[PDB]
This record gives sequence, C-alpha cells and structure tokens, in this order.
Amino acid sequence: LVKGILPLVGMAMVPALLGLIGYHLYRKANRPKVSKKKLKEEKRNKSKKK
Amino acid sequence: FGFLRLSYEKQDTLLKLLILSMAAVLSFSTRLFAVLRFESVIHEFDPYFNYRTTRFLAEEGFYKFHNWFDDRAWYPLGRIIGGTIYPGLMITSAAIYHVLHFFHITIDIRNVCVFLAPLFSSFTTIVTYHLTKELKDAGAGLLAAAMIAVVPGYISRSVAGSYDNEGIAIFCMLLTYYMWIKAVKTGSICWAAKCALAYFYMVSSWGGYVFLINLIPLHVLVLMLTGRFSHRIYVAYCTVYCLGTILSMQISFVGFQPVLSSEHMAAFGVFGLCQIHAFVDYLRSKLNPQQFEVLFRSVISLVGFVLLTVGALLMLTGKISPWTGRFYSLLDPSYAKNNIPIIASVSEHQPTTWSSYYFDLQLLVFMFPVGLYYCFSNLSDARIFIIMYGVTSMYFSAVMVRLMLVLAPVMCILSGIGVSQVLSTYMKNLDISRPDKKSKKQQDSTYPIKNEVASGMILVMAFFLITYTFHSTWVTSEAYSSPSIVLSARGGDGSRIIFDDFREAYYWLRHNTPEDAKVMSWWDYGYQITAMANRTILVDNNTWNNTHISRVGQAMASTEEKAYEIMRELDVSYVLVIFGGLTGYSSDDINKFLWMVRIGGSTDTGKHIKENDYYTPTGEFRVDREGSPVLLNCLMYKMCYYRFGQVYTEAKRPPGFDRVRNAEIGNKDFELDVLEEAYTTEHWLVRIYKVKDLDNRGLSR
Amino acid sequence: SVVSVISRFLEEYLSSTPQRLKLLDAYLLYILLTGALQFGYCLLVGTFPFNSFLSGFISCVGSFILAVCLRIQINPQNKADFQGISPERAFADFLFASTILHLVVMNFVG
Amino acid sequence: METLYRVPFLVLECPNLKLKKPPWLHMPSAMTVYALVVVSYFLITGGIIYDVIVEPPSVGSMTDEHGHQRPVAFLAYRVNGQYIMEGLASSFLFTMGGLGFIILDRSNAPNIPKLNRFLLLFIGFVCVLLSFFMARVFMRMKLPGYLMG
Amino acid sequence: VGTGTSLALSSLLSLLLFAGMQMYSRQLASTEWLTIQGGLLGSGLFVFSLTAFNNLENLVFGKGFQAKIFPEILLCLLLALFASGLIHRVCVTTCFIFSMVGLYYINKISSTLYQAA
Amino acid sequence: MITDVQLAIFANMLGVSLFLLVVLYHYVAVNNPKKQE
Ligand SMILES: [C][C]([C][C]/[C]=C(\[C])[C][C]/[C]=C(/[C])[C][C][C]=C([C])[C])[C][C]OP([O])(=O)OP([O])([O])=O[C]1O[C]([C][O])[C](O[C]2O[C]([C][O])[C]([O])[C]([O])[C]2[N]C([C])=O)[C]([O])[C]1[N]C([C])=O
Ligand SMILES: *[C@@H]1O[C@H](CO)[C@@H](O[C@@H]2O[C@H](CO)[C@@H](O)[C@H](O)[C@H]2NC(C)=O)[C@H](O)[C@H]1NC(C)=O
Repeated sequence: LVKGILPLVGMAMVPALLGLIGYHLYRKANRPKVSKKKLKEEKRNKSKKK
Repeated sequence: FGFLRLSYEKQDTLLKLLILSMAAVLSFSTRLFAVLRFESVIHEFDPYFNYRTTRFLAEEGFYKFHNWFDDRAWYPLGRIIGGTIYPGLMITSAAIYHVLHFFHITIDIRNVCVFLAPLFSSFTTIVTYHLTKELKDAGAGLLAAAMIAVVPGYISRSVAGSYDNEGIAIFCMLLTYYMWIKAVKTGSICWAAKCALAYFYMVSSWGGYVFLINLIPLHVLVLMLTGRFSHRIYVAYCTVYCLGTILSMQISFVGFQPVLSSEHMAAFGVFGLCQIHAFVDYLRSKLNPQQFEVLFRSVISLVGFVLLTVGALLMLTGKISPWTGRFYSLLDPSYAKNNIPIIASVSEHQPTTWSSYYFDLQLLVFMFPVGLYYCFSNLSDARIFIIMYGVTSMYFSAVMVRLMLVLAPVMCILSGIGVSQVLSTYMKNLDISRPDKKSKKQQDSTYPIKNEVASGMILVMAFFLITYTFHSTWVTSEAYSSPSIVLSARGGDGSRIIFDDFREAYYWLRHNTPEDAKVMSWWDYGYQITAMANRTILVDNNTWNNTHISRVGQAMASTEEKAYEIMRELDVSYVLVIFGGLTGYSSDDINKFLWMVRIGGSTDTGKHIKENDYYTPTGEFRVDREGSPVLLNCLMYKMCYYRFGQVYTEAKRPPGFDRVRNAEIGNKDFELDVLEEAYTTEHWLVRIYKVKDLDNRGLSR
Repeated sequence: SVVSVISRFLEEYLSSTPQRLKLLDAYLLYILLTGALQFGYCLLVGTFPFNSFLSGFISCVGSFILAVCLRIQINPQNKADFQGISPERAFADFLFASTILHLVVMNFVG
Repeated sequence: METLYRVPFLVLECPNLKLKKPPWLHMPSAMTVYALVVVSYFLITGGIIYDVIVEPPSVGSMTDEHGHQRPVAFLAYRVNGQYIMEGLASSFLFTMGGLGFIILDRSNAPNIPKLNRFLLLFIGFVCVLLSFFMARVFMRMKLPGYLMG
Repeated sequence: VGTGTSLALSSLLSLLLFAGMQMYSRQLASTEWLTIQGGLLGSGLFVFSLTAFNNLENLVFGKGFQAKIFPEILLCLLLALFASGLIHRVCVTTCFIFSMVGLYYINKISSTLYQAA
Repeated sequence: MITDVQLAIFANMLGVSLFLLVVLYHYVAVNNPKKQE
C-alpha cells in the first residue's frame, strides 16, 4: 500500500492543506466590522445607566 | 533582556562583522572540493603556462623575467615571453611567496599558485559589500556578499588549482569600479587618483581591460545627454583619463595601442567633448544672452568644420588601426564564423543557451529585472552607471559563453538590491515588528490581514534563498571539481578508477628521449607538453602565428607521403596524437580533425585541401567501410587506428569497433611506411610515433 | 561686432577676478604654450622618437588639467557642489596627483 | 539651379512642406527605456543570438522500437545546445517571475479598494510561484541527474 | 494648373521615370558614371512622387492639406530608394544624396509660394 | 583529512545559517528607531 499510495497522498495532501490554510485566512478576513451604530446604541444605553 | 541593554550601535556593528566574517569563510572553503577529491594539481591547459612563468620569475628575478626570450616553443621562430604576456598574475604570486619564505615559512611554489585563487574570492566578497552599500544601503550589501560568494558562474574559473588570469581579473575590476563610484559621488581628486591606480593594476592582470575603458566613457556621455553633467563629473572623469592612459602604456604588451588603436578612441573622444562642454557653460554665464547667441553660432560653425575634417582625415589615412579581429567578432557575431576559422574553432566562443544561464545563476535570473526596476524608479548619478554595466553585460554574455564571468558580478549586486527592497517593504508592513507611530483612525479598512500578509511574503523569500544555496553547492561539486589532466572512469564493479595516461606519456618523453628532440602535436596541448615533458614543441595555445598552425594542419590531413615531406623540412622528431576510442573519451583529435582541415586550407599553400573531399558522396563524415577514400588514407586515421582493428573494445561488439563513434573502422589492416610505434599508453589514450629517417640505400619509401 | 564683445569680456574679467585666480590663469597660459610648441615640433621634424614625444606631450596635458581641477574646487561659486572639501584638502590632493604624473612620465620619457 | 526644380512646378502644384520636428518624437521617458530593456532581456536570455548563428531546427526527431518520428523540444544531455521553441519558452518564465514582484509591490500601496487589493495579490503570487517552479521542471527533463545525489 | 490635372501629371512623370530605370537597369549599373546618372533620375522620381502625393491628399481631404515629414515625405523617399537598390547598391548613396538636395530647395520654394501668400 | 561528503554538508549548513542571519539583520535595521531619527 505504501509504495503505490504514498505518491497519491503527496499529491492529495498538499491541495487539502492549502485549502485548509485558505479557509483559515478567509475566516479571519471575513471577521465582520462591528457596526459602530450598534456601539453608539450601547453608548446611548450607557448614558441611561448613568 | 541582555541583548536589549546593549546599545543599538553595538548591535548593528556586531551583526555586520559576523555576517561578513562568515561569508569570507564560505567563499574560500567552497573552492576546495577538487583539491580534496583529487590530488593538489594544476587544472586545465592554460594555467600550466602561468605556472612555468611564475617559477621562472621567482627564481630568476624580475629583471631577467622582463627580458626573457624562450627558444623552446614555436620552433624555429621562437617567442618573446617578456613582451607578449600579462605580468599581473605572476607578480602577485611571486610577491607573496617571497614574504612567506622571509618569515621562514617554507612553502612550495606549486602550493602558492594552487591556493592563490580561493583566497582572492574572499577578498572579492568584502569589496562587493562596500560597493553595494554606497549605491543603496548596508542591508543590500550584506545580501550581495552572500550571493557573490557561492555564485556558480564565478566558481567555475576560481576553483582551487585554477591558476588563470580570470581569478584576479574580477577582483581588480570591482575595486576599480568602487573607486570610480566614490570619485564621481564625492567629486574628490584623491578618490580619482586611487581609481586610476586600481585601473593600472587591472590592465597588467588581464587583457579584458578594454571593457572598462569603453564603459566609463559611455557612462559620462549618457549623463551629458540627460543633462546631469556637473563639475564633479568633469573632475572625476578627466583626471582619471590622463593618469590611466599613461599608466596602461607602461606595460610592454599594450605598447602604443591606447593612442593608435580604434579600440581606445572612444575614451579619447569623450575627453575632448568634456572640455568643449565645460568651456561653453562658462562663456554663457559671463556673457549677455543676446550677444551669446551670435558668438555661439559663429564659434560652432568654425570649430565644427575643423573637428570634422580632422576626424575624417585620421580614419581615411589609416593612422588609426582598425578594430582587432577578436573585438570585431564580439560585436558582429557572423564575422568570426565566416572570416576567421581559428576564432570559431575555440570551444568557449560559442553562443550561450538558456540552460547555461539558469545552471550558472538560477534564482538571480528571476531577480535581475527587479533590481533594474528600482534603479530606474530612483535615478541617481551613481545608479546610472550600474544600469549601463548591466545592460551591456547581458548582450556580450550571449555572444560568447566565456564572458559569463563578467556577467556574474553585476548579476549578484543587482539581484541583492531587488531582494533588499522587497524584504524591507513587507517587513515594516508587519506591525508586530514595529508599532512605531500609528493612527487607529483612518487605518485603511480595505485591510483585514496585516499579520498574515507579511509573514507569508517573508517566508516565501526565505524558501527561495535556501534553495539557491543547495543548487550552487550541487553544481560546484558535480561540475567544476574535475581536473582536466586526470580523468575519472567507473569500473565494472562500480569502483572509481583513475586514468593517468596524460601525465604518463609526458613522463615517458621526459626521461626516454633525446633532450633536443622536437615533438609535433595539435596546438591544444602545447602548454602541457612544455611544462611536464620539457621538450620542444612546434605549436602552442597562444596561436600568435596562424600560418605556422595551418602548415601543421596540412601535414596531418594529407596523405602519408606528402606529410613526410613537410615534417622533414621542420626537423620533426616525434608525433603525438590522442585517441579515445578504447575508453570513450570524447575530446580526441578525430573529432577535432575537421577544424584541422579548414585551418590547413585557409592559407595559400593549403588550397589543395578541400573539406568536401573528406565526406561521403552524401555529405557524411564516417570512418567505416563507407567512408571517403581520402579520409581512410589520411595520416591521422592511420595513426589513431594502427593495429586497432584486432582489439575487442566490447564483448557485445565485433573487433576493431570504435566505442566513442559507435562505428566499426572500415580499414583494419595497414602498415606505416614512414612512421614507427614508439610508445602507447595502457588505455591507448596517448600514442607516440617516431619519424623514420631517410633510406640508407636511397630507395623511394 | 565680435571684436567689441571680446573687449568687454576682458574688461569684466579683469575687474571680477581675485588675484589668486588670476595667478592660475597666467600659469595655465604658460603650460598651454609649452604643450603647443612641442606639438608643432613633432609634426615638422617627424614622429621619431615616438617614446620621447609622447611622454613629454602627455606631461604638459596632465599639468594643465590638474591645475584646472584646483581652479574649480577652490572657487567659492562652486563650494556647494564640492561639499565637505576645504581648500587645504584640495591642494594636498593636487600635489599628490602631480607627484604620480611626474613619476610615470619619467619611466616612458626614455 | 533652383529654377530647374521650378520647371516641373510651373505646371504642377508644389507640395506644401512644413519641416518641423515631429510631435511624437520626444526623448524617451525613464519608464519607457525600462520597458524597452525588459523586452530585450527576454530575447537575449531566450538564446535568439544562439539561434541565428547555429540555426537549429524548431524541433528535432527521435525514434524507438515502435519506431516513428517523435518531435523533440528539449536537447537532452548537452547544456550548450537548444531548440528554437525551448529557448523562448524558458526565457518567458524568467521575465514573468520578475514582474510578479513588481505588481505585488504596487498592490501594497495605500488607498486601494478591498476587491482590487485582493485580486492584485492573487496574480502576483501565481506568476512568481509558477514561473520559479516550472523552470526547475524544465531543467530536470533536460538533465536527468539534476540535483540528484 | 488645376489640382486634379496636376495630380495626374505628377503621377505620369514619376511612373515614366521608374519604368525607364528598370528597363535600362543593366546598362546603368555597368559604369560608375551611368550609376551617377541613375542618381539624378531617382531624385527626379522622388520629387514628382512627392508632388503627386500632396495633390492626392488635397483632393481627398480638401485643399490646403499640409505634408508632414512623416509619413508623407518619408514614404516618398523610401519608394525612390527602393528603385535605386534594384539597379545597383551604389546608387543608394548617390540616389539619396540628390533627393535630399532637391528637397531643401523644394521646401524653400514652397515656403515662398504659400507662406508669403 | 576530511572526506568530500563532510565538506559538502559543511558548505550547505554555513550558507543556510548565513542567509537567515542577513534576514535577521533586516529585522533589526527597520526596527531601529534611531535609523528613523
Ligand atoms: C574577449 C576579452 C575582452 C573583454 C572585453 C569586452 C567584452 C569589451 C568589448 C568591447 C567594447 C568596445 C565594448 C564597448 C562598446 C561600444 C563602444 C559600442 C579578452 C580575451 O582574453 P584573451 O587574453 O585574448 O584570452 P586567450 O584566448 O586565452 O588569449 C589567447 O588567445 C587569443 C585567441 O583567442 C590570442 O589571440 C591572438 O593574439 C595575438 C596577439 O599576440 C594575435 O597576433 C593573434 O592573431 C590572435 N589570434 C586569434 C585567433 O585571435 C591571444 O593573444 C592570447 N592571449 C595572450 C595573452 O597571448
Ligand atoms: C629541462 O630541459 C632543459 C634543457 O636542457 C634542462 O636544462 C639543462 O639543465 C642541466 C642541469 O642543470 C644543465 O646541465 C644543462 O646545460 C641544461 N641544458 C640547457 C640546454 O639549458 C633542464 O635541466 C630540464 N629541466 C629539469 C630537469 O627540470
């Protein structure tokens, strides 16, 4: 199994690892900018709490 | 926190010393592969001539060496060694040798020559860092030193035991450029004087000085066209030209070429132009503009006519020599192939292929444009020169493979600049390295990934750099570590078997022949025979006389009877030929037979020799039964294949087969009327025949 | 008229030149006269001996050019261009260059 | 003499000539020269000069036991020999790798849109990685023992 | 004369010169003097061709069109040079030289006739 | 005497280390505040 399959694992694992890194980078890049408007609403509630 | 408490000035200096120190160590060490694998011997054919000269100079003294006339070569014409050589390489070796003995360190002269080349490679590394630092910064300079140290292209001609002019020529060239750059940038006369002195040293070392004397005028001219000409340029260039011209002329070999040759005219023309330009500016400032036009037009008309007439007269009269054959070819590629057979014959004069470029340089080829782009983006007077140096080297390196060495220095420095720019730009992109001054607001929300982007970019660059080291190491170990004189073959069992036939034949001649004997061979082996055999030779590698070589070619290509007549006239005693059929050595005489045919027929006496005669009716060169009758009966064919028909080269092939041509000889049985077999090597690589005398009874032989 | 222009050019030059600069111009005229005279001799009497004629003629040009370089470095108008160079440093370099020139011409004079 | 030229123009309409410097003929810009150099670099590394002197075929031919003429693109086992097609293909890769860095550098400039910046980066890495990696394959075929020990 | 007739006349003169040059090409190249005679003919062909080209430009694009150094002047010179090569290489120097001498005076003539008016 | 195998490994090791150090030099050089002063 090792002599026939090992070349295939090399060809298949590299794309899989690149996809996994790309997915990590995409997830980190897709971090959504917290709406400053919702933050302003928190500030508005902060003045009610004070 | 121990490193942090040290001042930054300490940190930068400490790293600078460590990086440069290691680079010098690597440059020297990498060149020792040949000396370890094989014996400590001189490599190649040309270096032996230098070795013999170096010994004569050290033992005899400079004054005797200067006037040395050698009668043992180019018999019977002779050669004047003192006036036809470049003394730079020999003087350097002798001077170090005297110093070591002075301190009672007794080292062989042979060791000094063998190890001369690796030491200079380390010196070259230091010069590279300073020159790069001037153009851009220290960071680029450290990169350049690393690249230059292990570049395969430089290594090919600087390996241990390569006692050739190229080893020192590169170091002198870089030093001269470094002085020139400082001279222009500072504008100080003192730097200009240093630059001229370095130029003189290079002129003695190599014959390639011509390249520098044309590039420097070209750089100044471009600055004038672009409007960057300044007082600093005038002082630096003009001062160097006067001292450089006189210094170069001192060398006996150069003689009066600087002033009379068309090769050096370019420097003279630019020098005249600079005076005119400087004077015109001075007049314009003092004079009124309205008047200045009237004087300016009148002066130009009178001066221009006088200058044009003088220039035309000099070229037409022929007082200025036309370009030399060697240089004319470098420009016009076709000229050498069609007009001068001898120049075409050399195997290092062929055009370069893509594979050659990648094999020698690898990553640098990718990075070369990037360095060019940054230099164009930021134009500076010093930068302009480097662009001129690059773009010319590329053109002259394709034309001739040999000129690759000139290309290697410019390639390393420019590639380093590109790598430096990329590393600095992305690395400061990585905020973790430096918070420095930052504003969170207006931070470019078009950006999510600062940490990741820089990390990937730096990592990929590192991967390329490490690969470059591996490729350079493998190529040097496998390609440039082979001594020419000793051939390595693999036995049937796979053991490494060494063939020493080349030396063995020379030793046999040394002790077993009369001292006054004259040996005839192709010009390729002239240097080797003289150095080791210590016997007179008819032709030599320098090939100063074409007609003499052509006469030799006629004898070998002609029939047995005709060849004998020529040999008797020249008092030839022995003939040496190299045959590689038994061992599969490709570079035998038979492959080189064709060049002999063309050269022999080039002269008037060789008109009878026609190349087509040696081919089959179909245009083929074959040594089998179908070969041309003239070819089978020529002198060379008989010498190589005498008694060879009955030898079994291979078990799987019939007797008399030639392994390297993969063909069986057509003519197996023949006898030599005018030649007798004197000695043959164990593997038949070298065969020596003795010239028979006339007939005692006067019968026609 | 061109002749009128030359008269005014001399008139401005004499007033506007410091004595030290004028001394250089007088020295340069002497150097030029010697070099030109040698050149005329060569074309009238013949090239031979080429070694002597070339060595002597080159020496005149080297002296003339070296003087000009000093003439420009010391000038106040060009001080900005040759930044960092004091007059004393320029003179020391000029003597150093002259010494080399005399030595090299000396070898080839004979 | 001028009258002689007038003689044809007495019947013919003389052309109206304006001997002015052509507008397009300007001193080349610094970027313009760099572009011209880059294209030259492509040809020189390609071995165009080698092709002219040696005049090799675009592609050669080989054979096997099954016989028949395979075309050949790579000249096996001789470093200083090449075919026309092979030399140009290799040369293009070298130029592409250099450009990939320059485009990447331009991508880093500030004030670029989110979409533009991402797209430019992708092109830069693709050109650099493919150009370098492919070149190794080309040599490996030409010399079977390349980097093998 | 009328512009339409002028264009035809210039074309006819240029065409006749070119046909004659080819017909006697062997004789013209035989001797140096004859090759020089070819130089005069080639320049004349250039002058007539240039006149025809400007006349054609005026008719198609309207009267008063101005001939430029490129491509109108360059193209006419190139055509004359090509004919010179066919007879002999030597004329390309002489054939060219006569064309340039004619061109400078022709421009001088054109400036006086048109710019002054 | 050292064998060629030892020499080859030695060459590779020194080169790899040296290049990495040059990268490290670039790090400190940009990181240097006084360089920007
Ligand atoms: C090639 C080199 C050089 C480099 C340079 C360059 C690249 C530059 C170019 C130019 C220019 C001008 C550029 C610029 C541009 C513009 C302006 C546009 C060098 C080379 O080296 P060499 O030393 O030569 O080497 P070798 O080879 O080894 O040498 C030898 O050999 C030769 C051959 O090849 C020879 O030759 C001879 O010589 C003689 C003199 O004596 C004569 O006689 C003869 O004829 C000849 N032959 C032939 C075949 O050619 C030599 O000599 C030798 N050497 C010695 C030293 O001896
Ligand atoms: C190489 O051959 C020369 C040529 O003869 C040898 O020179 C002889 O040297 C011996 C020993 O010193 C003298 O007695 C002879 O008079 C020399 N002959 C000539 C013609 O000069 C030289 O010794 C040989 N080189 C060696 C042996 O290294």
